[PDB]
Amino acid sequence: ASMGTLAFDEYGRPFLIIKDQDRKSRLMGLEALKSHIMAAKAVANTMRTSLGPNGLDKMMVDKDGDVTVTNDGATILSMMDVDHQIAKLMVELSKSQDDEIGDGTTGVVVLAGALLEEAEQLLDRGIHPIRIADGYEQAARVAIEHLDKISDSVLVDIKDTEPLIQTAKTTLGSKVVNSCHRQMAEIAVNAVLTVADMERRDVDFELIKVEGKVGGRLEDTKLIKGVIVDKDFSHPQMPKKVEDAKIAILTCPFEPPKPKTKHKLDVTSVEDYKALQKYEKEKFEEMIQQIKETGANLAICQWGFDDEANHLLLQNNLPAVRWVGGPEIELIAIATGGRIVPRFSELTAEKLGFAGLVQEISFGTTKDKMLVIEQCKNSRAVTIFIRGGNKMIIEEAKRSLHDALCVIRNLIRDNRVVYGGGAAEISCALAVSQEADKCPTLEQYAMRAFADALEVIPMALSENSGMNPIQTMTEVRARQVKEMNPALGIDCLHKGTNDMKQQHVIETLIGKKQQISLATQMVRMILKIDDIRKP
Amino acid sequence: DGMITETKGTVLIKTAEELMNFSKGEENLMDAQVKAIADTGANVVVTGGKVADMALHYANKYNIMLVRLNSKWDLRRLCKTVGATALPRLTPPVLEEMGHCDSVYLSEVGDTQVVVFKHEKEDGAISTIVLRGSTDNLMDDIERAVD
Amino acid sequence: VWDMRSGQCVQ
Amino acid sequence: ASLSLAPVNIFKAGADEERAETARLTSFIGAIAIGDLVKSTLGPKGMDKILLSSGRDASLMVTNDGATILKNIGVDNPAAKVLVDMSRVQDDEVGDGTTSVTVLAAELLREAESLIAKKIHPQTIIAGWREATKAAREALLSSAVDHGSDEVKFRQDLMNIAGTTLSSKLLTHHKDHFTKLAVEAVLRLKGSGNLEAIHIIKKLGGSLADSYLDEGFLLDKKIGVNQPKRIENAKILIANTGMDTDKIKIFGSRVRVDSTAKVAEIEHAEKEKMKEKVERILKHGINCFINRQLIYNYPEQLFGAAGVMAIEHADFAGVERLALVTGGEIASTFDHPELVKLGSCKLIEEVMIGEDKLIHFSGVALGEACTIVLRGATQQILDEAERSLHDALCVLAQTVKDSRTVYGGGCSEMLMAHAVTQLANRTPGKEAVAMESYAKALRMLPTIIADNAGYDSADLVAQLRAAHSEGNTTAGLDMREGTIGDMAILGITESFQVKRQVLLSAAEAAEVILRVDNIIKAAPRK
Amino acid sequence: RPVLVLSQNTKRESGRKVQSGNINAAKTIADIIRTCLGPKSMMKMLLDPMGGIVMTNDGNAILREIQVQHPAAKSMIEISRTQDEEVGDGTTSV
Amino acid sequence: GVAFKKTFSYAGFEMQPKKYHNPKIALLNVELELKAEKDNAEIRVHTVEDYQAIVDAEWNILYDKLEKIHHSGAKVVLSKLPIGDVATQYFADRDMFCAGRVPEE
Amino acid sequence: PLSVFGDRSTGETIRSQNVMAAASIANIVKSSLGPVGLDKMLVDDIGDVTITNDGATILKLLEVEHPAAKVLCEL
Amino acid sequence: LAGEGISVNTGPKGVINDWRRFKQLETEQREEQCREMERLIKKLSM
Amino acid sequence: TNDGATILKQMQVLHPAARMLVELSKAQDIEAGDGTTSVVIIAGSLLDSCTKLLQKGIHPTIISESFQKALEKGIEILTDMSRPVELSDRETLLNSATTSLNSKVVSQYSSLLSPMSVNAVMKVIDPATATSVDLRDIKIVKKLGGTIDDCELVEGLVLTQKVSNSGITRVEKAKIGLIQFCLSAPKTDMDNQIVVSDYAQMDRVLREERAYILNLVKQIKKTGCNVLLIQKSILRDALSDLALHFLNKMKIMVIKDIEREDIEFICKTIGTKPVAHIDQFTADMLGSAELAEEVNLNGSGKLLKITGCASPGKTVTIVVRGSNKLVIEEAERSIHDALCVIRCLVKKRALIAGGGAPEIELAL
Ligand SMILES: Nc1ncnc2c1ncn2[C@@H]1O[C@H](COP(=O)(O)OP(=O)(O)O)[C@@H](O)[C@H]1O
Ligand SMILES: Nc1ncnc2c1ncn2[C@@H]1O[C@H](COP(=O)(O)OP(=O)(O)O)[C@@H](O)[C@H]1O
Ligand SMILES: Nc1ncnc2c1ncn2[C@@H]1O[C@H](COP(=O)(O)OP(=O)(O)O)[C@@H](O)[C@H]1O
Ligand SMILES: [Mg+2]
Ligand SMILES: [Mg+2]
Ligand SMILES: [Mg+2]
Ligand SMILES: [Mg+2]
Repeated sequence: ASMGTLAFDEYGRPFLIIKDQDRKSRLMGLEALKSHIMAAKAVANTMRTSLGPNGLDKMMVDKDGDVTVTNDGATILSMMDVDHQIAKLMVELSKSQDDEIGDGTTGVVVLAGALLEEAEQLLDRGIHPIRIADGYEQAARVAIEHLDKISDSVLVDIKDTEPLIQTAKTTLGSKVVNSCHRQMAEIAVNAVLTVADMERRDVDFELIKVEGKVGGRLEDTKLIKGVIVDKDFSHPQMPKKVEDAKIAILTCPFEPPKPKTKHKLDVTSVEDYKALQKYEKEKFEEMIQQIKETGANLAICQWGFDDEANHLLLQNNLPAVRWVGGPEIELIAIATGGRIVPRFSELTAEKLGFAGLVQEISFGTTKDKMLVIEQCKNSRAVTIFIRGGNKMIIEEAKRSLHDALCVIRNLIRDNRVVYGGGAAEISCALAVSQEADKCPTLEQYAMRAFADALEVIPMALSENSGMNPIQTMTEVRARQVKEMNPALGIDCLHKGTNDMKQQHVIETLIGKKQQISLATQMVRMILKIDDIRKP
Repeated sequence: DGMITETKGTVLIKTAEELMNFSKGEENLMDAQVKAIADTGANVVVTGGKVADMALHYANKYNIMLVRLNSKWDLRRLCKTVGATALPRLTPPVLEEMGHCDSVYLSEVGDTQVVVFKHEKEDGAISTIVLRGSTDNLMDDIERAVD
Repeated sequence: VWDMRSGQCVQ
Repeated sequence: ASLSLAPVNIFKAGADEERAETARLTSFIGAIAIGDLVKSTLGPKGMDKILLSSGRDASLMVTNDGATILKNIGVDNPAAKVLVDMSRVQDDEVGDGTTSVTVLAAELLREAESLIAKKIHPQTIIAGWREATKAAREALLSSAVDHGSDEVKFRQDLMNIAGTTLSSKLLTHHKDHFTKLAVEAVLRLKGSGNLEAIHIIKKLGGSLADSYLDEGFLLDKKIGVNQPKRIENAKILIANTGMDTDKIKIFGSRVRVDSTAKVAEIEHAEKEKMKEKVERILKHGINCFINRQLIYNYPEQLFGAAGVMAIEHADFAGVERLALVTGGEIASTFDHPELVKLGSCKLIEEVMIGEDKLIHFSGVALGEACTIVLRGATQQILDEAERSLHDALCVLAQTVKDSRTVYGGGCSEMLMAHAVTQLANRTPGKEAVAMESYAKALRMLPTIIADNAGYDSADLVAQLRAAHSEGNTTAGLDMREGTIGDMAILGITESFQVKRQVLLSAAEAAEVILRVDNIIKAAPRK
Repeated sequence: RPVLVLSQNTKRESGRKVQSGNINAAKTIADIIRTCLGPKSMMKMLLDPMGGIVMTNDGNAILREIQVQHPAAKSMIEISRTQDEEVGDGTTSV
Repeated sequence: GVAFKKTFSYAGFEMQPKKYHNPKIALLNVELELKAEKDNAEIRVHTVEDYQAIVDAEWNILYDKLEKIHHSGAKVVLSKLPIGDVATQYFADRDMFCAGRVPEE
Repeated sequence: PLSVFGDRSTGETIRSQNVMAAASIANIVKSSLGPVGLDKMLVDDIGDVTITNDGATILKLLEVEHPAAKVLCEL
Repeated sequence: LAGEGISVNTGPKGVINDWRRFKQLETEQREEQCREMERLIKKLSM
Repeated sequence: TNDGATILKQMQVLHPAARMLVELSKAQDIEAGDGTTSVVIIAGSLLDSCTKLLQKGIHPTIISESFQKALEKGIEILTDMSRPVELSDRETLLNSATTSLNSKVVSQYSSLLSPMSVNAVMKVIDPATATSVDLRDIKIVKKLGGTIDDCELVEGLVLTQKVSNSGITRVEKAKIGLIQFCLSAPKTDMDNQIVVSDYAQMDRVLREERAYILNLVKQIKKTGCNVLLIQKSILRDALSDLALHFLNKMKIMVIKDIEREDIEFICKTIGTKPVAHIDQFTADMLGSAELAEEVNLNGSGKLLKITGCASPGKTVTIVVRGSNKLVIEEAERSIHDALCVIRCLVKKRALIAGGGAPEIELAL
């Protein structure tokens, strides 16, 4: 069942077809499908334990020994060192879900694993895999239509952020920041809403600078309606706090000008040397005077500067910073409402950015100094400063906040939501099963397999919360059938009720639709593969 | 492209005016050269070397077809076919050095893009046989038979 | 690393 | 089916994966090993460890600091790495509490292992620990006492805090003198948190009791050749100029002439420019000149002929410290002498410390920069003394920034543990068991403190628990004889910030490690 | 690892090449003793593997001391032996 | 029409508006950034006035190219060659759009 | 899955292998059929020669490995 | 470093295929070395 | 070697306790300079006693506290046993130096090295007010050849650099000057190039360079300087061929490649103010000396000694000579031990008996 076709002749002479055909394996027919299904099942069963509020974290170690404790499914699978090609396909599935939506990167893996598990027993009964894929696609269309039917709209206005805060809380519940849950959700909602082109357009994440510094406490995480900079004032004797600052943003180093072209300046006499020295001194004084003429109280440079400029700035009561990064320059000028000026001669009063407070922040006994610019008038750029007891919690909070921001961005794109906790999955499974009964017999099996694979998310939630999966799932489904209420889900937090609408477990419709679509397409693609030719 | 000194080229700038006018002067010279070439009626220019960006821009401005041939044998064979002389500099061609061809066009045969210098007359210095086939080895055998 | 004038790592 | 126990192989060569019970076992073993390694260095009777390096240097390091111990060890258990990073971050935030936070996290994880063995879901343990941490934080905050108003009471509190911090370290032999030294050094900062302004100079030879805080400042640089070696009523000019073959910053410039006479004239012009630079510096009316960069032979000769000290190569820290201690301004241009403030001090001279000569500043004007000389019998003793003094200075700076203080000697731990037990006694479910385990770890901390001293720890902890439940909220361990006593009367106090950070960081790291059910290792490079 | 019908060391060849090889081997055997026929024949020196020396111009005596690998030459040597045993003369001629 | 990925924007790019209702597109094969005028070019001066004049000449060359592009009436600027940060900020100040290093196809 | 210590061939692969072995055995002796057939030289790597036309003798002398070819030889 | 009683358990039964694959070649060499032992150094010196 | 600190440093001990003992010897050498062997013996014996103390069930903290109490009592006892000493008592200083030198390899030569060490310490300090001795003011030069009996205390300056000038090896009533610039072709800090566009410019350049060098040498000579020490120069030739030829022609001894680290010592020794530009080179900055000559060490090398000066300010030089390198190194280590003993006597003016008397009294 390998080595291609090992015959070597019909007569006795050499029979060589493919280069190095004696060191190449090959899997054909149903055996390849069984291997792929088993591999995907293993990956999905590994990943399903990190699902829901009661899900447990996974603790990755890379090839350099660095430790990354995380719950993000896409992050977990990305750092996994797999060799099987189907495992790589599942990792890419998670990456696709993270790219398009940013949330639900774990549910897709579990859904694909359940779909392939059902397809295994369907193939065991003699159904062609393409028939299974077609049935899965039909059931996915039915489920997507049902999700659109049972969807609910929310108000995305800035005045009423309660639905947005509830959605962000639902997203963050599974993450470790559920201790600061409400604060993290509120700051994520405010960060997204501040930097967002409000006519239902995109949200640019380059306007959100998520920065984390160790120390402090997780509750100290805050949203700064401005820019926080990892630099400090150039001269140590400059004041540490500037109020009502008028910031001048420059990309010209405070050095005497230098032409780009290959140039030689010839000195031919003592008079020429004196003229050159005087020229340098007057250029320093002239650039400082030009900066001070606009009335700016603070200067920010990108390329650094030398000692004479430093002492002139200190002597003229002009605090300044140097070597600010280009992205940081852009963010500062966006937040302060000022323009970026490439040389001192182009500096005017109208190009100065205004900031209410510019301060230098200390971090205990660590010698590190970081600059913060805030209290702007109408700043269109925000930064998130995360504090924690170790770098692992900093990274985990970073990815959790990214998930929350992505969820609110999806809410910006579309305002339709569905109620999680497995309620949407149970309702979709019920709709799929109902549609199967009104269908010819052959694809009924594929449709019912799709429904059973959909019904794995509530079972995983029940198992992770300690409840009996089958009993709880059956009771919830029976209650959903009895009274028309697709919001009944799995009470993971044991609040006493199954009504997710009353429990405020809210998820975006786009997220569920993308989950189902991606899982269906990848299950079809995996099912269609029947030959493996590893070297 | 504009020819350069064979020994060593160095642009010496001593005033701001020269620096501000050098690129404009080069562009004007290239434009004048290409326009002088085009004013002779030459609507196709074939070169054996590289094509500068400004030269290509000004050839496209005056609606001139450009074809580049790396091999010097190909250039000589094209000169024999059309009846042109390989000029050593970028001067406009004299009445006798400008070859004439009945049709020059870009075409795709199968999956390959080709440039055809087609003569409508049933004569010429050089003739070409285009060989089609389903196998490279088969066409090589057909080429041997043609030889 | 870089900028010996200030004696700090820049960029 | 598992990722590793499957008929198909899904991993690269060398990749590993540990499921629920195996991963929990590895994490708990690593955490307990780290906790048992770092402990026995805790409390007044804690001992030191020797850290032999396996590298080419093979540097020797004896220390009592938990963060130092955890930093310089080869750790491969990832949970142990988490605890090590916790200790490092705790050291960065505040000077003290690394051993306490590491031991607290280890005890919490041991209790978590016991609870898991008792068939309790880890999420229940985490929720119980969250509630317990909230209760303990509230109790510790309520127990805080502030003495920032009264100056003499605050000085007494600072002295007590420095003594408590230095009790465990090697400096406990001369704790009284070292406490006075550290308190004076911190108070000389005039409220600034700049710990870099306090320079520690380690000179071999002499007893540890020979260490002192200089009344002025000490520099480890050299004076020029012909310049004076002693200046009275010095006028200090701190600079950051080149003064080393000072060249015009037009890097495209060059000298292109047609005779050597022109080259000689240009060289004379260069020397004249340097002379004019020195004259402009001298026009300020100074007696001593400190430059961050090097000073070459020509300006040194000019200063010597002018009778002005020229100290060179005082790095950024040096010039900053001189500016803080004398009040001068770090200048780089001298076209406005009247806009530059000049530092001042009563006397500058050269002092003999051991076998090295240092520049001594006496009668400094501002004095907001301390220099401390450490004398020890061995280099290891000097390093440990420097680390202990740094811990004391960090804790004192934190206390100056935030004046709230809490009682030590196990009083705070037992108080928060009593609060946690009170909350657990009125809570239904297994969360009560989890919170009881949290309180048990909190009790275990002073239990380890007493174990390190050899006393009857069980009886002492029982007495402490009885006293804290009865209402005696200031009862703590009296390590002098091995009984319990009043921490307020005895005078064992700690910064509230340090204790709160220890508690919160330990609980957070325990929660982080406890949430893990699977460890996946990628194939290493080696 | 490999699966074969016949053994690994089993080598088979057939066609005009086999006939050419057989005839060439026979011609070589004939050429070995071609010059040892007639009253003017010249003797040959044979070195035994045991160290002995055979100096003769008889066809069978020469051929029986030659070790060959080609089976056609083995057949020709057996022919020489048969002629020597049956009649005792005409060994080179056959 | 045509669509392609964003190509390494420089500082100040986020200031440029990202939607136009009837833009004119300036398709260019031009390097719009400060650089040496030519590979073999060399500047020889002997006076600081000429030094300043040369620096101003380089800046004026760049701004002359940018001003010609602006006066062309275009609102979207596409260049095969890289567009520098100075040109990016110049176009941002005029509510223009720039995108350099666009693939040739 | 099976965890059996050996190789496994299933379906068209093993059938094609069996047919290949049978065809090889047939082609061994196909050239020695009928009056215009010709004999074969067999050498046993020791110097013993067996000139034969009998199919049974040829198939008996040869050492064979594949089971189907062995079946034909015993036939 | 605890848990020295590993009790590898499930490990072998999923890898005995490769273990026996190596063991077969090990034994195959082993007959050769054991056979050559009775001559190579059994009485070479004496 | 017999020095305990050197013995412990040279051998690579691996046990941490041994490393701490090595550090202890280093600290004793820094603070005292003598007793580097006794301190390690004392520490080892204390720890050996600690062994049996621990075996009796005594906590290490109690042992440490009791050891501290015993140390305080011992300090009191030793202070009570000692007697005051005055720096004007030369016989006591000689006795201390001889006692320090008894255990070293130079014990038969102690009659020469004890007064030498006492004088070397005394000349570089002020007996009225000095509270410490800077041993870097005493320069020790190790010259191979001869016997330890040839060790000499030089009052002036001894230079190992050879004289570049040939034919002038003895100057009487010398006027030594330090040069920190270069006597070579003119060269600015900025990149300098001389462009020749005519045939006359070649000889013009040569003539102008010669004139510049000649003017430099003439300005140097006009101040009466007859011995010139040139600082070591890199990136520029310190002494050109023309400069050396002119200086020889005008009867000036030239010694170049003077190390930068020795400039302060030379200035303190011969009273010469260094000059970094020819503009400031005046006769005021010259250091007058009685004699500056180069001597030959009986074929074992050459030395330049400047003995006798107008301002011999707090500096002496000791020339150490011996048959082989090992004995020379041990002799200079022993001389350093003697100097450190006198330095200790200068620091704390207290003398105590030796030969094991303090330890027996302490034990009792
Ligand atoms: N408060 C809650 N109550 C019940 N179910 C929840 C709650 N929060 C999240 N869930 C469920 O947990 C599932 C997993 O969500 P989460 O782990 O946050 O991200 P992912 O979908 O990537 O795993 C979701 O499908 C959701 O239905
Ligand atoms: N004199 C003392 N009496 C009782 N307990 C003390 C005393 N000094 C310190 N401690 C206790 O020792 C514990 C550990 O302190 P230490 O080991 O010095 O630093 P760290 O807090 O980093 O472990 C503190 O929690 C403190 O309560
Ligand atoms: N002439 C002497 N007679 C008796 N004892 C001596 C004499 N000289 C030195 N000692 C003793 O020998 C001991 C060791 O001295 P030495 O070996 O010179 O240096 P260290 O103390 O470093 O070993 C000293 O304690 C001293 O008391
Ligand atoms: Mg989620
Ligand atoms: Mg402490
Ligand atoms: Mg015959
Ligand atoms: Mg001695």
